Amino acid sequence: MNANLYKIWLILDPRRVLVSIVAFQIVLGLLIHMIVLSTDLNWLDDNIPVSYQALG
Amino acid sequence: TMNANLYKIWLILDPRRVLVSIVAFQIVLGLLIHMIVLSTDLNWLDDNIPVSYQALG
Amino acid sequence: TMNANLYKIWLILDPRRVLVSIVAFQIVLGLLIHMIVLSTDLNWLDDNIPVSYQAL
Amino acid sequence: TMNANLYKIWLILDPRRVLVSIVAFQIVLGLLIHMIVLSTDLNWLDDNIPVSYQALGK
Amino acid sequence: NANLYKIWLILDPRRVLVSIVAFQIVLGLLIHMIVLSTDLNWLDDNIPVSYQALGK
Amino acid sequence: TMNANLYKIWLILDPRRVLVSIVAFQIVLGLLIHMIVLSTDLNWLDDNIPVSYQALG
Amino acid sequence: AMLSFEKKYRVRGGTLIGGDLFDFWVGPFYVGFFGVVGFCFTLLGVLLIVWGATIGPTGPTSDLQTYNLWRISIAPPDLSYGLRMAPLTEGGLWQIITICAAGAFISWALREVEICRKLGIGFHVPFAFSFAIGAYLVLVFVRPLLMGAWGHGFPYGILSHLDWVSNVGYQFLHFHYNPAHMLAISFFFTNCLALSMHGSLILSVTNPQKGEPVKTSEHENTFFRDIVGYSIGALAIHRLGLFLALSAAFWSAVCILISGPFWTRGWPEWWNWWLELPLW
Amino acid sequence: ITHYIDAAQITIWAFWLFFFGLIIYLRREDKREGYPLDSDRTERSGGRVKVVGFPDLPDPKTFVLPHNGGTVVAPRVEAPVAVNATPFSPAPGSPLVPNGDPMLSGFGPAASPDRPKHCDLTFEGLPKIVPMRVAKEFSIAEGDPDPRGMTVVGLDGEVAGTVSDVWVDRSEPQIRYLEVEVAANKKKVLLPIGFSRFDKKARKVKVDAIKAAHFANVPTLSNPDQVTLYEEDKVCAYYAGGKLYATAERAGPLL
Amino acid sequence: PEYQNIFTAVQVRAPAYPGVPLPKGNLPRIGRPIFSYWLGKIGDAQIGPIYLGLTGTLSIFFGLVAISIIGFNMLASVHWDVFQFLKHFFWLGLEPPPPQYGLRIPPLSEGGWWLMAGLFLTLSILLWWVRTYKRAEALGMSQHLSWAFAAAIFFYLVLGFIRPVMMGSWAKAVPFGIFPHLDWTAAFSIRYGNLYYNPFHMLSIAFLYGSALLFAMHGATILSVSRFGGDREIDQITHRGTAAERAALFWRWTMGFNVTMESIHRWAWWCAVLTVITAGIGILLSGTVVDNWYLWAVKHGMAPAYPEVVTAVNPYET
Amino acid sequence: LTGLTDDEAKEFHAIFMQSMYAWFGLVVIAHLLAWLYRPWL
Amino acid sequence: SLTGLTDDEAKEFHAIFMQSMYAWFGLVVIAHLLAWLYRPWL
Amino acid sequence: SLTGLTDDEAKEFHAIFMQSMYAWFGLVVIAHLLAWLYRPWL
Amino acid sequence: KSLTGLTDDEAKEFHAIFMQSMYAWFGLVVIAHLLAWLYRPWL
Amino acid sequence: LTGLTDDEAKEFHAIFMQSMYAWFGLVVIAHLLAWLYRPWL
Ligand code: BCL
Ligand code: BCL
Ligand code: BCL
Ligand code: BCL
Ligand SMILES: CC[C@H]1c2cc3[nH]c4c(c3C)C(=O)[C@H](C(=O)OC)c4c3nc(cc4[nH]c(cc(n2)[C@@H]1C)c(C(C)=O)c4C)[C@@H](C)[C@@H]3CCC(=O)OC/C=C(/C)CCC[C@H](C)CCC[C@H](C)CCCC(C)C
Ligand SMILES: CC[C@H]1c2cc3[nH]c4c(c3C)C(=O)[C@H](C(=O)OC)c4c3nc(cc4[nH]c(cc(n2)[C@@H]1C)c(C(C)=O)c4C)[C@@H](C)[C@@H]3CCC(=O)OC/C=C(\C)CCC[C@H](C)CCC[C@H](C)CCCC(C)C
Ligand SMILES: CCCCCCCCCCCCCCCC(=O)OC[C@H](COP(=O)(O)OCCN)OC(=O)CCCCCCCCCCCCCCC
Ligand SMILES: COC(C)(C)C/C=C/C(C)=C/C=C/C(C)=C/C=C/C(C)=C/C=C\C=C(C)\C=C\C=C(C)\C=C\C=C(C)\C=C\CC(C)(C)OC
Ligand SMILES: [Ca+2]
Ligand SMILES: [Ca+2]
Ligand SMILES: [Ca+2]
Ligand SMILES: [Ca+2]
Repeated sequence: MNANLYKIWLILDPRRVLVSIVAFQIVLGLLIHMIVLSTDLNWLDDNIPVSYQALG
Repeated sequence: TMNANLYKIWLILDPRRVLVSIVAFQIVLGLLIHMIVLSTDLNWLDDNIPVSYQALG
Repeated sequence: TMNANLYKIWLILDPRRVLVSIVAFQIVLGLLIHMIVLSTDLNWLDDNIPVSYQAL
Repeated sequence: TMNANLYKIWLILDPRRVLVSIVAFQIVLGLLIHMIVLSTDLNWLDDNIPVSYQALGK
Repeated sequence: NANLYKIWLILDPRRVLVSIVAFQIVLGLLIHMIVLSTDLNWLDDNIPVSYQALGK
Repeated sequence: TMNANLYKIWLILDPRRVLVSIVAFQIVLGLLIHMIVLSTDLNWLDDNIPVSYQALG
Repeated sequence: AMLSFEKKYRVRGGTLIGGDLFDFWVGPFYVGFFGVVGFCFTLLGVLLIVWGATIGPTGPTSDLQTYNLWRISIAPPDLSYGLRMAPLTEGGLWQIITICAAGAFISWALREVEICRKLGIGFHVPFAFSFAIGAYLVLVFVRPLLMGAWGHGFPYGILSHLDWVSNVGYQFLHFHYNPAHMLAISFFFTNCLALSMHGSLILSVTNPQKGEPVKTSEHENTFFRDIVGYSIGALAIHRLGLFLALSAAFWSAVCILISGPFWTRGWPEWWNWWLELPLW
Repeated sequence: ITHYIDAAQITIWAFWLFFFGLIIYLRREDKREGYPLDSDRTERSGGRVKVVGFPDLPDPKTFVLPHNGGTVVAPRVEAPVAVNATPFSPAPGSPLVPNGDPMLSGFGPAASPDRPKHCDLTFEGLPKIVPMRVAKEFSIAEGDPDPRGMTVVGLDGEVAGTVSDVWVDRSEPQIRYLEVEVAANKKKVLLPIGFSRFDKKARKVKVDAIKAAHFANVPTLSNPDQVTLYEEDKVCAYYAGGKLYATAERAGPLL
Repeated sequence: PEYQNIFTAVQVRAPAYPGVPLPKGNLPRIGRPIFSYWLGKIGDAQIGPIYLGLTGTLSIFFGLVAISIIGFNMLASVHWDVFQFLKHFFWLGLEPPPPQYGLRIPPLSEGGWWLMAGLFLTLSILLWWVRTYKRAEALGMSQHLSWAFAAAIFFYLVLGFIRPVMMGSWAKAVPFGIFPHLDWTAAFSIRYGNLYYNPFHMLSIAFLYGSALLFAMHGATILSVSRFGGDREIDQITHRGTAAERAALFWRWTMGFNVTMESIHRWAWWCAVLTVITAGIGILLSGTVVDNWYLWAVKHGMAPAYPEVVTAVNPYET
Repeated sequence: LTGLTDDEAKEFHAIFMQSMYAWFGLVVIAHLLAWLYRPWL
Repeated sequence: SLTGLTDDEAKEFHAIFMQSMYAWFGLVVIAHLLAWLYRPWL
Repeated sequence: SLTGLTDDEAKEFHAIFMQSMYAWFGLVVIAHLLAWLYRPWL
Repeated sequence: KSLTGLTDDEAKEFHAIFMQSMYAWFGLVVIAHLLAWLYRPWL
Repeated sequence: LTGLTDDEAKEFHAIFMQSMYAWFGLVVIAHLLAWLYRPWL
């Protein structure tokens, strides 16, 4: 890495970047959880360890 | 072959807008390529490799 | 056959707007061409080459 | 046989707007003609020439 | 007519030129489109040969 | 039998606006009439006269 | 009672009909000749609606009579009566209520004109209200006349008139393809967008963030230039909103007026003129 | 299992509860100007009974004005102002009739409140509405006639004067008033664009609101290079009085 | 006769306004403003400048991808034939995935493009929401626009995402196309037993009609008092003038009550917003809770009854 | 009226007519080729 | 000079424009020769 | 500077920013290690 | 002087870098298409 | 022109190029792992 990468905060407002990173990451997390629930990896409706509707 | 005065591009194009446009373009491209590949035979989530987890239950 | 005063075009057309327009056009054209090729027999993603990766 | 004073057209029409218009027009026309040709028997992409690359895998 | 040249005292030469260019390009596109919609179509007529048949 | 002072019509109506209106109306009319005729029995393009050129292929 | 600034505007005159005879207020309401005339039409029409609910479609003793607010329905006559007056119990009641409604609406608009004359303001509001009246009259007068029977009007019932709309629409198979209807809807949607934008902008500059002073005309213009690169202007947004709302009513009236009188086939098939142009 | 109550029915009832709450909120906001009402019930009660209806008035909000212009509160206690008119009849709900010459009465469509005696300002803090003499960066849009020098006619077609300048909005560029040098008294008075029709080929401004001789009494500006809110209302209201007052026929009725 | 203040008869010009200065962290605006004479006849003649930071750049990129994927698929559906694309344009569409794929990412050849356009259009819209939010923040303005925009986004999300997910199938979402999305609208009412009998459909109509009613009333009211400067609503709100007094009295004398110059904009805000709130709720309840709106209305006693003048034997009974 | 002087209108007309005639010539040639290749009447 | 160019500038621009246009048209002719050889269409 | 921070203020922010981002990524790695152990996906 | 504001020398310098960068770009395009032709010839 | 001095443009370029090349190196590693796991040509 470059020794003067810290100078990025002389041209990009630190508070704006921080807020934009947090919101980007929260939406990214919702998106990926949604993607994975749409696949074979779904962990909510896999009936593992057991089916709880099938117990009643 | 590159150019020794290539650095002068930042006398032409604004460095802030260039950075912002690269970040934006690469986010969209990254999402687009993952979705395109997930829509094909290369899909790694619904391929039942290493196993099918919907079949275990 | 080319012309010796062709550099004078930058006395006519703004270098900044020309550079920006070039990269915007080339990126869009490249997206378009990959889309066309993917929609035809030349598709390299769903062609099951070298193998099909979807297991039963 | 064109006129000798035809260069005087650049006293009337803006060379900048003309060059930009020609470039814009030519690109769109190029995209249009390629699509028109692809829509016909002349199609060179889905003609399976030299070979069908999907047949290889199916 | 001998005094026809005076029309350029009435109608802007620049706008007439641009309008002529714009109209002729649109007309040219229109007529090709119209002719291609009919029996005279020279692109999809399998002449000299059908290239899709060649690939079969 | 035109009138001798009919030229005074241009003291009333703008010669420029009439000219540009005439050209515009006539072009629209010519496009419209060609389309009307092509939409009838008189159609001269899709009548296979002198020959059907699709029938050659 | 009066608004605390109102008394200095309560001037004599400006009537179209009536002069001093009916030139007075009743509480907040200005009355005048068209207030009296409109009141009679209104009270009669409403009471005939309640009477129609009281006897129902087949008499007050039948199982079809109902005071359920959703189910009350006063219906127009059979198409066989043409342009004649039906018997009261066979659709004539609907016809009298229709005449009352038109008179109530038109009297309301002329009362509005007299109020504008008192206040020395422009006549935009009664002019605009005339577009809604015009659409109502296309529905119960112009379109029925062109087809030959008052029975083409819609019934006066909260849910029963939705059944009328449905069955008139599907007479044309797929009414969504009516071209004037598409245009009118575009105006209704664009009007709603424009209204939410306008309401939002005025409230956001007069109620700014805490610690901020009231904002300026320069803020209003800057704000939408920042979002869409254009600001129409504080006068022009009211021009635009009026244009969109009146256009929505106007193209509504056109779209039902052509449905029957000027077109009888399915609405998708109208678009075959386009498909059949000798260009493609 | 079957139940009459269902979620669609539950939700629609929940909406009605919200909606009626919303209406009451809105009606309170609606009462931030003009309330409590001027009634004859408050007169006879010696002021004891304030007429406000339902819902009651909200607690006052504050508007903080830019450039240290002060604070406006709403609702607010506003002082009664005498009405320059006499009731046509003593019965309640009767209209009043302006005293004196109606044009000059400050009553009816000639009426207006007393707005503040300072100018509306640009964001940068300059007087917003000013003549082109002052805002020299303004011009007439190419394609449109310059109103300066046009002749102004009243409702009866008589010459009231000439346009001596154009008053523009520096915040949102547009003409707000024409300045008219009145033939009768050589005063320069504002004419709102809202009361002005252009006859472009004749280079005439037509004013339907008043007669040519009525221009002599258009209210005057304290400072020739700016206009206060107070003066704006006095000017516009004077023209509007003409809509009802400027001729006898304008009183009505038609029949 | 009188000036109606519909068209500006005489325009004036001044150097273009670059805009209210923004706080540190905002990027400089872009574009050289131009003037349109014909826009200046109905409103402001200035076009530009515009703000474009990271939020809007990302929004526009996602949105162009989404739009291009739609148009590409429309043209592919007429085999690249541009002339037939123009002929059939209103009929062409980008189709939701087949029901067999459920909510799984479907193949590129049969629904993957719809799913990508919906994803990328949705992100484009959500980022546009953030843009409207940030642009108000930088000017020191309150967030009324973004709240109303969120209400419209709610409805959009219900149509294409929330309801399809609740119902287990992207095939139940909306196609991208002119006439195809009208087919979808009519078919949805057919499938769910007549949307006229959905009470939130009724409310949404009341508020859509009410929005046109209120803008006709308010638009006309303000132009009728523009002769008194009533279009300048900020200073009529802080400093009530004869414009605001005459506007309120016109309505009080007409219909018995009135609002204020500020609070008419609150009535307008809520009317427009409730149009799309009730629309979202109405669709949200269709298929998930109520399967046939007409029978729901029969059950709750709302459907009118008519004398029987036509009737049909059920051949499934016979 | 346009701003052109009389002499200027002469020079523009000479070139305009010469150029328009050149364009019309190509159209005739293209049409001749089209008729030889695919006669349409 | 409506466009602002002098008479010599309009002469200089024309020369470079006409030369570039012909070179572009040259490329187009070569392209259509290859297409005719690969896939004749008439 | 463009943002207003001095040079040492950019240095201090960068050190706290990089440390926090690495700690965040460390959590992401732990979560993905747990997920791979529970439900390996390749 | 000029329409863009570049001097004559500035336009020469920009042209030199622009032509070199563009030719480097076209060279990559050629290599990409040579690879593509060897992997999947399409004519 | 952008407002940067010639020396500022030099410094930004050096950091820009070093950062972009590092990003490209991550992209390369990612595609090497993907090709070993699931070669697609
Ligand atoms: C079979 C298909 C493969 C696969 C093959 C590939 C290939 C090949 C690549 C990715 C790339 C990525 N993949 Mg993948 N990927 C798979 C499955 C996943 C899954 C999942 C749920 O299954 C997810 C969430 C990801 C996520 C990722 C992202 C980390 C990354 C896209 C970043 C981006 O767009 O930045 C856009 C933002 C910018 C460019 C801003 C630039 C500024 C700086 C330089 C970047 C800082 C941000 C941060 C440090 C980036 C983190 C990357 C590092 C690994 C830390 N992949 C599988 C198993 N994936 C790409 C990548 O690794 O990039 C290096 C890449 O080349
Ligand atoms: C069977 C049908 C043929 C085919 C028949 C033709 C014919 C015939 C022509 C083209 C032309 C083009 N074709 Mg093709 N083409 C085919 C398949 C392709 C495919 C593909 C994915 O299959 C691609 C992407 C291309 C792409 C191209 C472009 C390079 C070019 C039009 C550019 C333009 O509009 O400039 C418009 C822009 C301007 C005028 C601005 C100024 C130009 C600038 C300065 C230069 C830009 C680069 C230049 C075009 C480089 C050309 C190099 C080679 C000759 C390609 N063709 C096949 C195999 N193609 C045209 C061409 O070659 O033009 C020379 C042309 O005449
Ligand atoms: C299957 C059924 C059909 C269909 C069949 C038709 C038919 C049939 C008609 C419409 C009409 C309309 N349809 Mg359609 N329509 C369909 C689906 C749609 C959809 C949609 C999202 O799918 C929308 C947005 C629309 C939109 C529209 C509007 C363009 C128009 C209604 C507005 C109007 O007339 O205003 C005008 C406003 C009025 C007429 C109201 C008049 C008000 C009067 C003057 C005052 C009343 C005062 C009142 C009594 C006061 C009471 C006082 C209180 C008690 C105190 N339709 C489908 C596909 N549509 C109608 C139309 O255009 O009518 C002209 C019409 O007839
Ligand atoms: C029978 C079916 C025929 C056919 C019969 C015709 C006929 C007949 C004509 C054309 C004409 C044209 N055809 Mg065709 N055409 C065919 C197939 C094609 C195909 C194709 C993909 O199949 C293409 C892309 C073209 C393209 C063209 C253009 C070169 C030209 C329209 C130019 C214009 O509108 O200028 C309008 C713009 C201006 C006037 C602006 C001013 C001048 C500009 C700046 C310079 C333009 C240079 C010009 C195009 C040079 C070409 C002249 C040649 C003699 C052709 N044709 C076939 C095989 N075609 C026309 C033509 O040749 O014009 C001379 C014409 O008369
Ligand atoms: C109260 C409910 C109503 C409503 C409210 C509402 N809508 C809203 C808002 C609000 C409050 C906004 O703030 C937001 C807005 O910004 O409006 C101005 C929006 C909006 N409502 C919109 C449309 C819309 N709203 C609708 C409806 C409604 N909106 C309701 C009826 C409708 C209907 C009825 O169907 C539509 C079609 C948009 C105008 C805007 C949201 C815009 C958005 O999200 O944009 C991102 C999406 C994209 C596709 C971006 C694409 C980019 C463009 C293609 C421009 C390309 C630029 C490029 C650089 C060009 C380069 C080319 C070169 C050659 C030069
Ligand atoms: C033209 C654009 C829009 C518009 C504008 C508009 N409407 C207006 C105005 C304007 C400018 C007024 O100034 C005026 C008003 O005063 O509003 C407060 C009016 C108005 N628009 C109103 C209603 C309304 N407007 C609607 C629509 C629209 N109005 C448009 C979309 C609708 C719809 C869309 O359905 C209705 C329900 C009223 C609030 C008001 C007119 C009030 C009036 O005329 O009062 C006199 C009449 C009564 C008090 C009741 C009369 C009763 C009848 C005598 C008997 C009933 C017969 C009726 C036919 C039965 C209908 C039964 C079923 C259909 C349920
Ligand atoms: C189906 C169930 C019901 C559905 C209803 C959904 C409604 C929500 C959906 C719309 C979202 C709107 C978001 C923005 C909100 C907003 O913006 O409000 C804030 C603004 C105020 O901001 P300002 O301008 O003063 O200052 C800006 C400076 N910050 O306006 C309002 O105070 C409106 C007042 C709220 C409405 C009151 C409703 C009360 C109902 C009571 C019912 C009691 C019944 C009791 C029975 C037991
Ligand atoms: C060839 O064309 C070019 C390239 C030249 C450009 C031209 C483009 C053109 C002409 C485009 C034309 C477009 C038209 C006419 C569009 C019409 C569209 C209409 C009317 C749309 C109407 C409604 C659509 C709706 C409401 C769709 C909503 C879809 C949603 C909300 C989907 C959301 C999906 C999500 C969030 C997916 C997430 C994916 C997950 C995470 C689940 O992955 C597992
Ligand atoms: Ca896997
Ligand atoms: Ca492959
Ligand atoms: Ca091939
Ligand atoms: Ca052929």
